[PDB]
Amino acid sequence: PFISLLQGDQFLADTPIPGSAVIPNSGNLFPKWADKLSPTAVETWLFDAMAEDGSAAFTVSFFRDGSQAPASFRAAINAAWSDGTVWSQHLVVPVSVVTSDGPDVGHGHVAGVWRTETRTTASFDVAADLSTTTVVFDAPGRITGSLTHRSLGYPTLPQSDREAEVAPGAYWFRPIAMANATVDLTFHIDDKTEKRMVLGPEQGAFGGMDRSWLPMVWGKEATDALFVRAQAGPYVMAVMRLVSKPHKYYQNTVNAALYRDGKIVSNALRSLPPDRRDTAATADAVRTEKLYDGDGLVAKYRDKNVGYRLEFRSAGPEREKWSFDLRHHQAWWAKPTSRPGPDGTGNSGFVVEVTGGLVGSEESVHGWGMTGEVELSDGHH
Repeated sequence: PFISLLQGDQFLADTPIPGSAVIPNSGNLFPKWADKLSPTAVETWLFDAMAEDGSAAFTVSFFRDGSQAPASFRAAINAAWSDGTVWSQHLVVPVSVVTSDGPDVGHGHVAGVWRTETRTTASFDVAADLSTTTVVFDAPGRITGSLTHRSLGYPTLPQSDREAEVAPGAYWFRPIAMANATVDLTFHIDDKTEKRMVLGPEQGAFGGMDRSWLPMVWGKEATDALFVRAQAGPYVMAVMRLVSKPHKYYQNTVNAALYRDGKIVSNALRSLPPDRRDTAATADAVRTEKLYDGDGLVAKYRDKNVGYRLEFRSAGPEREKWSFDLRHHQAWWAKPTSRPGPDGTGNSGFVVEVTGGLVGSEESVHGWGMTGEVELSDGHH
């Protein structure tokens, strides 16, 4: 059984060593820095869930971040309730181990455990099938309980290095694009008060599993990082969009997908200038545009946006375009990503209300989703 075990005080490499290669048609769930972690790399395993009506939302990211050494191993957790409660905490642990069962390192049952050797355990499990996941928390006085996914089998796996990229040589994609989700969690509201979050298997709760690794930290490559997961009528959409630093001229990159009743209708690996709204389509693409007009909570940091517009394009024969407005409905989290002031930037999570549909039609669907809206400084020239 393949094992990547990082612990103690010597897990970090001395130089930024390379990570192992993209495996085509695989979840790529085994760590790319298996034995020694590069000091500028970060690996991410993301699992999330939300109510189909936006009444609850949950996300956890399991991190191995070399640049945060010694505190490199983190389970970052955010939760939101319809009544206004929000809950955000990092579980920082000294041990992160990931195993993969089977002869094929790109196609085996995977288990991750972020843990102590107070007491903290946070773990995930993914079927070799990618058919199911289980996430379990055991952190007394903070969070306990589980999340599970049952995959709906949407097409999603990258067939090449290019399809796995979210930017050149940086990777973010979705080994499970869409899943029936359950949660059964208990949170300690430290304001000993407990709060429950329960989403059962027949309530239409949904979520996905996202996988990322970057040889270089985002703080030095991006000025903008947008995450989206949303569902509206037949449509399911998921986005990770990057806008680079000025030294690369605000390169616009994305790894995104739009589905209609489970069929992928835009394999969007091209991110368009936000002020275009034309009909050109030499490839599937998505346009992400900050919205400032109309309904929605106003974000607090660099950009005072009330939401985002997502316009998907298909290069298929019918040349369809879909447009959705994702408007800030509930402020989930909000954290500075720089010192305050005129150049100040932030990291904001929202539950969003979703409207829109097929352009040129009478379609007007309605739904719910989440966004993670990250801003980073423009840097020194």
